[PDB]
Amino acid sequence: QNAQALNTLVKQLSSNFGAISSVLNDILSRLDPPEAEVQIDRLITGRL
Amino acid sequence: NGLTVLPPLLTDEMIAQYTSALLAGTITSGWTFGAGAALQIPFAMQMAY
Amino acid sequence: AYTNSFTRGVYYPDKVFRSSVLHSTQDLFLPFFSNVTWFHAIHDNPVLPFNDGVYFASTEKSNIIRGWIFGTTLDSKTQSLLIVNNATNVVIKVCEFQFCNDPFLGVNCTFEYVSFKNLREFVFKNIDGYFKIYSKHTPINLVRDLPQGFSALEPLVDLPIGINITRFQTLLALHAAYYVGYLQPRTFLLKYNENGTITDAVDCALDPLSETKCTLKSFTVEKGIYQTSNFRVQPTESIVRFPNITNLCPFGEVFNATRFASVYAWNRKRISNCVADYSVLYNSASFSTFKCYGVSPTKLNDLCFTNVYADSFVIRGDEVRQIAPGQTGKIADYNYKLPDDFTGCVIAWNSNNLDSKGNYNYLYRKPFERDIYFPLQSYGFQPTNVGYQPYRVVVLSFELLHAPATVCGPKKSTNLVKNKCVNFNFNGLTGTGVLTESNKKFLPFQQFGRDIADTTDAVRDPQTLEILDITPCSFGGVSVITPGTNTSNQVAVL
Amino acid sequence: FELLHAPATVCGPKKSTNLVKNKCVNFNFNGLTGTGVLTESNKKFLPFQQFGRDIADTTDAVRDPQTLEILDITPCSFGGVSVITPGTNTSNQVAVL
Ligand SMILES: *[C@@H]1O[C@H](CO)[C@@H](O)[C@H](O)[C@H]1NC(C)=O
Ligand SMILES: *[C@@H]1O[C@H](CO)[C@@H](O)[C@H](O)[C@H]1NC(C)=O
Ligand SMILES: *[C@@H]1O[C@H](CO)[C@@H](O)[C@H](O)[C@H]1NC(C)=O
Ligand SMILES: *[C@@H]1O[C@H](CO)[C@@H](O)[C@H](O)[C@H]1NC(C)=O
Ligand SMILES: *[C@@H]1O[C@H](CO)[C@@H](O)[C@H](O)[C@H]1NC(C)=O
Ligand SMILES: *[C@@H]1O[C@H](CO)[C@@H](O)[C@H](O)[C@H]1NC(C)=O
Ligand SMILES: *[C@@H]1O[C@H](CO)[C@@H](O)[C@H](O)[C@H]1NC(C)=O
Ligand SMILES: *[C@@H]1O[C@H](CO)[C@@H](O)[C@H](O)[C@H]1NC(C)=O
Repeated sequence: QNAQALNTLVKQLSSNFGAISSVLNDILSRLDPPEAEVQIDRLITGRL
Repeated sequence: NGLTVLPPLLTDEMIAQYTSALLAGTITSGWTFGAGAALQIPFAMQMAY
Repeated sequence: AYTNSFTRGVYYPDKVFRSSVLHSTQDLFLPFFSNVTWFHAIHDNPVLPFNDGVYFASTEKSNIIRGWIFGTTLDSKTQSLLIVNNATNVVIKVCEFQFCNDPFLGVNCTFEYVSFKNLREFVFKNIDGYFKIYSKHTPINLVRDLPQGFSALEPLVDLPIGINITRFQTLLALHAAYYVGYLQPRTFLLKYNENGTITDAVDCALDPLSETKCTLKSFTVEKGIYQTSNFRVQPTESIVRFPNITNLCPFGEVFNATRFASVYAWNRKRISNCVADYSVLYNSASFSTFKCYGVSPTKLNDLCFTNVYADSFVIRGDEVRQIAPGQTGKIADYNYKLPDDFTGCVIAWNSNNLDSKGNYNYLYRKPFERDIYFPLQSYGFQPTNVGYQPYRVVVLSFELLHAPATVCGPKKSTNLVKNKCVNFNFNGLTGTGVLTESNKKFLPFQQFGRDIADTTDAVRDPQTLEILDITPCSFGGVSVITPGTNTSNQVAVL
Repeated sequence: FELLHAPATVCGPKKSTNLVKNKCVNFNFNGLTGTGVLTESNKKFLPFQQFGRDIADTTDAVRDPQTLEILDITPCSFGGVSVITPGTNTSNQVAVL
């Protein structure tokens, strides 16, 4: 059960949660802050 | 990702020492070691009780 | 000469009243127990750096220090803030003053104002053009050095000077030592008492017990082990890798073409195996619009693509708005459709001085479909027709899927360093970790590997086709083993 | 425009009213609004301080912009209301707590 809980938690990092990408660095390397922040907030809400 | 695992305070060896103590107590002194001092008793007599 | 800053150089950070509370704040404070440069005025008024900001302090017996100069050159070539206190009149000016080769006082202006035994502490910082002054005067009985102790400074003045300050100098009265300490972005815990006066402080980055007081929001710490921080190793240098190709991408052949195609039969040119400098297209003033839906236009220089396609055709001016993801209309739906997940930029300019005559060669009628009483209609473009003028539009479609990148912009590569923690960039893909040799057999078509978290596991070096493993630099929780502060201030760190 | 909570030098076109103490009022101090009882206080604001704050970042006290005295703000009395009742199969009489 504990292994499953951790594996689930890690797999969630691959989710977009409405963002253009699950990868945080790919958002930052592509968008200027005024737009990057929106995409990041979507990931923060999902990951939090 | 920031996911780590902490070790237990009591290692497997330490747990083994505790079960050994509890077992040695049970065998050589019955229940007396639980209440107070471990009071040796012939095992057959312990079983009689 | 240098001295110990101790616990001096904390100020009331805001005009908010607080009391009996252990509040915590981040501002440009003097770091606790750091060194400050010690200057003398016996039998010493150099120009010092201002950096991100300055704590200043001085000790007096006869009011020798009477002023300050702030600016970049301090020589009448730029505006320089001047503060002077002569007898009972404080004078503040921001003129392009002509200062002496060695400014002292004997015993295009935008602003003017006119109003050891003594320690006078000040804080100077220059945030978005505002010169903020905090200060505190207190009686002392000490000649040798700064007194040890704590008492916070109120804000007094805030001058909207708009001056770029990089250097400063003091002004002495000649017939009083002073100290200069650099402010840094250090978080503090501040003990507001019943009167609301800050009576104690704890710099967060001083030492592991101070981290523990910052983490527990308490000036007293109980006996235990406390997880104050996470230790993470930092990178040393960056590594930038791109295919070592010098061919330039033929954008001129798209944008400066003799003739554009009609929108019913739009052209699609493939751009590949080249260096794409997008600064030219972005900086050029010839474009009426340059709107990006995919990525920001200034990131295009670092980022690179598997392929880039240029969709080239002529439309009427008022229809420019329809070439975008999420749009509908007679053009967006009938003759030229983009994906609603389209990645890229739509660039357009009028051709009123080139295609217009009338010019009847332009005809109009799924995403990227070319559809080669009729549905077919055309325009007669004339130079006398703005919204009815022809526009040349080029849509740049970018494929960013993680695969070998053929289009990479004008950025020079660096050498690659193995077995060291580094900030890497492989074909626009960035991250931080240790690049090592690997035994991961990537297939010839594979460029990147991935882990369970979708993070990069390994990469193929774009210049030399070898596989490098990416393992994040060693990290872990810190913890501070401490007896109670009633027993000791000594601590040990895990 | 700088809206940081600090003494206001430029205020919008609007007439002031008299201030009433020890009563529940709807107040507006330099554009800062809320509801509460304004009372005399012993909170020694420093000369540069205009507003005080609580843990929740709500306003704790204010300095009156016309007369520089400090007023405490205590939110107007409130509380849960409970109804004590025998079942309605016995009586429709209730008591209120
Ligand atoms: C302060 O200066 C002394 C030399 O007087 C030096 O040993 C010490 O490391 C310096 N400390 C800092 C934090 O710069
Ligand atoms: C202080 O300097 C000003 C010039 O900046 C001068 O006019 C004034 O007389 C001086 N001192 C006093 C005490 O007035
Ligand atoms: C004042 O600023 C202007 C720039 O608008 C400059 O041309 C002029 O020389 C400056 N005045 C002096 C005395 O340097
Ligand atoms: C506050 O000020 C009073 C004097 O008004 C003083 O007696 C007291 O020690 C100070 N400290 C407190 C109570 O915060
Ligand atoms: C088109 O030609 C102009 C010169 O008239 C040049 O400045 C511009 O950069 C060219 N456009 C492209 C995409 O090369
Ligand atoms: C990088 O340069 C080397 C020569 O040092 C060459 O052999 C190799 O093919 C180049 N790589 C790419 C991707 O063009
Ligand atoms: C408000 O009016 C009084 C006179 O009744 C005056 O003394 C006071 O300074 C004024 N306050 C402000 C902030 O101007
Ligand atoms: C509750 O009221 C109903 C009438 O609607 C009655 O028939 C029933 O007996 C009552 N029960 C009790 C416990 O009073």
